[PDB]
Amino acid sequence: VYGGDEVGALVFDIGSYTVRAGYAGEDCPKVDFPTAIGMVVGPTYYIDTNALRVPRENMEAISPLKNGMVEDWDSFQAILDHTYKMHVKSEASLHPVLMSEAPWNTRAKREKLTELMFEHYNIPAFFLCKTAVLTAFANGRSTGLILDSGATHTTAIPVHDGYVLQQGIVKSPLAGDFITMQCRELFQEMNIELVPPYMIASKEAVREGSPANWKRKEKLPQVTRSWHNYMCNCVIQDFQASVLQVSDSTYDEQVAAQMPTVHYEFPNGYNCDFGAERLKIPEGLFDPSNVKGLSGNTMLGVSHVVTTSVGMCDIDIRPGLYGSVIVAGGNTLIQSFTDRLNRELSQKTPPSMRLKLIANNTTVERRFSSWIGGSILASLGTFQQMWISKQEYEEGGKQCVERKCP
Amino acid sequence: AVMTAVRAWEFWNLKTLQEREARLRLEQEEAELLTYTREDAYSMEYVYE
Amino acid sequence: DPDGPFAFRRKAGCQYYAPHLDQTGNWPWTSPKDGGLGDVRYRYCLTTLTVPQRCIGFARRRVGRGGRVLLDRAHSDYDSVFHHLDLESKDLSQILVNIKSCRWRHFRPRTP
Amino acid sequence: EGEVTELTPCETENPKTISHVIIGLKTAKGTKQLKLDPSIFESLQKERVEAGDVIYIEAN
Amino acid sequence: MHREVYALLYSDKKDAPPLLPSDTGQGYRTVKAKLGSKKVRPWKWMPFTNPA
Ligand SMILES: Nc1ncnc2c1ncn2[C@@H]1O[C@H](COP(=O)(O)OP(=O)(O)OP(=O)(O)O)[C@@H](O)[C@H]1O
Ligand SMILES: [Mg+2]
Repeated sequence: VYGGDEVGALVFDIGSYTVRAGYAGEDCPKVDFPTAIGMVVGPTYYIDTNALRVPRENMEAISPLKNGMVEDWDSFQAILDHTYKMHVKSEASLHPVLMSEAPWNTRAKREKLTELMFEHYNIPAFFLCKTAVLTAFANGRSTGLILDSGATHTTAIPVHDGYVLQQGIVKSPLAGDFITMQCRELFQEMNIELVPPYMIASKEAVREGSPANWKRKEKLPQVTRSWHNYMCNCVIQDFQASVLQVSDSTYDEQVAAQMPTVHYEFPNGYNCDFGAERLKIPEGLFDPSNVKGLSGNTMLGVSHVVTTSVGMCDIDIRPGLYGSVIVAGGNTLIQSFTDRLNRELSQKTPPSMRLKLIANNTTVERRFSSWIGGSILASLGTFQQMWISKQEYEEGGKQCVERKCP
Repeated sequence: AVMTAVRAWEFWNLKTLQEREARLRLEQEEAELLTYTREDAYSMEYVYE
Repeated sequence: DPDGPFAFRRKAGCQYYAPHLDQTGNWPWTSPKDGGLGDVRYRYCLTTLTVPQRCIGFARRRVGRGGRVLLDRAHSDYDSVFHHLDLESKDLSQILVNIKSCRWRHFRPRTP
Repeated sequence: EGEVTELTPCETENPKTISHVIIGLKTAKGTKQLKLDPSIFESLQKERVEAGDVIYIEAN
Repeated sequence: MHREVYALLYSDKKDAPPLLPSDTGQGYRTVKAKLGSKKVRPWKWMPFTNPA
């Protein structure tokens, strides 16, 4: 009849790396704060970047999500409260909420999330959609193979007509956390002392490989090992974003050595050229058999995960899956990752089916694709029938989510 | 002095016109159009014969 | 006999869709030259405006959220030629020959 | 030919001295700037050309 | 070269922006009388029944 109607709904996309939130109808999430939160022994919670980055005695770093699913509901309630009060600045009972969920979320966890949103926050309406469906909707595709490489898992999810094909979900543990671990191991092998930026009072410029000439901050309080590890992970993720690059083809030591080096300066002033070692790390996502961890392991490469996920679906839908491959997740922003993936898939895809990777290689379109799709879906006038009303939750009870949200 | 000044000026003018053309190229790299009239949007039907 | 393992056997009260053989299929929002259905709502064609009186190049009319009719525009390497194009050198000559033969659909606005 | 949008003289040092007269012409298609010979200043004032006046200039 | 272009979201990263319609494009002064002659209809934040 007309354009989609905006009912002032909220869109929440709580991932393992950052919590993305905003108002429906916007083209970008208005907030994205780290999912890891500070906890002081309810317990005192420090949730946003401004509070996490300051040292505190006996403050632990924890995350409400585990394997892509919420485990600690207390920290989840804390994060939701912080999001509302600080960023939303609106009453929860006034705005409908649309949240994303993992493709593999359990029934009991969905029921518990619905119970929490309705009993505690007294929200007027609720809906729970899969991350893959929202990612597909953000690209205007009703069907396709979602390829998500976040911090916890690299998963290929086949979507058909806006529905996640749960039987075709293939998940791999190689993700941002694996790359962080590989970078940690590389720094350990090179005897590079990771000094978090919070410990540095002042620093002086030094030559490449020269010992770091830095002054330690005074009166620093004792910090838990979790918070120190979190800060080290943050600096390692900065290194991953700034230095790492995926080889355009199968890794070769000679070709990697021929290409120019990239220079990086650590927070403590230490700097070095990473030579070819910057290319070896991202190759583990594609050829895990060469990873120092376990050469004989059964992990599948991203291209193999893709080909396996499609292979589990009806062959009548495989042309649609190969004809619309959607790449998402922050770990896919690594340089030349999309090009290498496209080359490997074109080499492995059957010639009888057309392969096309959607050109979405930008930070906003890759990280926030689920939120974009959620905002689109919540803004559709036809979607206003899909909302779960409080009256529906009262009559149908906690189980109502099983039938209203497919 | 005129003989030398004429050449110096001719070079200065060549440089100034090259800089002007470069500025025009930079101005043209920027987007040219972002809006169109209401009459074209709703008060007319686009046809082809 | 060789077909027999997978031979086609028509049944009463049934209809069938022939498979794609000449060209591999494609999404509706893709040109028929690329195997697509070429659905006219996704097609970008050369468009001329009343203000300025200059051809803007390839465009498609799309209704916006608030009912605002928007002109989406597609990049083409010959955009400068399309800007110079109106009132119907080698590339320009070929483009002019193609347009004069009406091989290209080029819309112009008119009052209803 | 086009609607005049500017008539700025280009001052210079002689090797006030002008070396060019820039005229900006606007048409429904677009706008163009012409680096005309300075002598055209006499004809501009003779014809009383002003900003917003439609003019045409023959090449020869 | 291509006769026509087809795409869903947009054709290429180099695509020109869409042209949005708007009044006052030629300056506010010329449209002062048109805008001043009328007054806008009132809009409300209102509840609506959805029979679906
Ligand atoms: N430009 C970049 N280059 C390299 N890595 C990046 C870049 N941007 C983000 N990352 C990494 O992407 C990883 C995953 O981030 P993302 O925002 O996609 O996760 P998520 O969807 O919230 O979480 P998950 O899927 O693990 O539940 C992070 O570990 C981050 O370090
Ligand atoms: Mg993710």
